[PDB]
Amino acid sequence: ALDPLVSCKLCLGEYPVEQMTTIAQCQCIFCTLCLKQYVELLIKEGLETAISCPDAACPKQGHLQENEIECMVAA
Ligand SMILES: [Zn+2]
Ligand SMILES: [Zn+2]
Repeated sequence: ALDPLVSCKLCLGEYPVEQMTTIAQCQCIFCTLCLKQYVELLIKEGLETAISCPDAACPKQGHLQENEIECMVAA
């Protein structure tokens, strides 16, 4: 009865699985907001960074795409 679900790490907020999006290699969970404001900034550039998981402490540190991402934001 009642429990701190939690999920995202960039904001350690509280949200279900339908309110989040997977990375693309490590299979992590991050609310669009963060997972977005983070990449949305880089994805737009493309100069470098390769947009890596927002979890510097990720056991897989999976990277993200430049299109697939910008597609979920800058369609
Ligand atoms: Zn978040
Ligand atoms: Zn990760």
